[PDB]
Amino acid sequence: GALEEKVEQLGSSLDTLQTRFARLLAEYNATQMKMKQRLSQLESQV
Amino acid sequence: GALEEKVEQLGSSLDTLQTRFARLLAEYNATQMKMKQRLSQLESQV
Amino acid sequence: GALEEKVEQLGSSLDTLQTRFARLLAEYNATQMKMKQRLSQLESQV
Repeated sequence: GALEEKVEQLGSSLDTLQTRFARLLAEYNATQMKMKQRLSQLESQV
Repeated sequence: GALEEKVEQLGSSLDTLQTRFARLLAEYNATQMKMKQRLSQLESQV
Repeated sequence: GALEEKVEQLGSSLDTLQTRFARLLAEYNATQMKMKQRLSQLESQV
């Protein structure tokens, strides 16, 4: 019924969010490396 | 009833986190662009 | 029953994600401040 439906909805929503969070964490960690590299380079230059 | 309320609280906590995650994602993507541009302009200036 | 048990599993998963997200958001904000400052120092210096 209504409750079983909402629980199913919540299940699928949480699954989606888990995947999107995993993507963001990984990209954030990856881009952060290159950004720090570029800043460090410029600072050693000036 | 008890279960209905646990499911309510679960839905409301999940909604809050989805909204928070959506904002962080958009901000991350936005600041990545700005910062990369600011870096490019410094790299050329040096 | 199976419904109450799915609800309890979802609650545990969400709580874990909430904590992981709080960790990510906090470090994102902190590193953003620092990156901005570094950029602005570099721009000041040319």
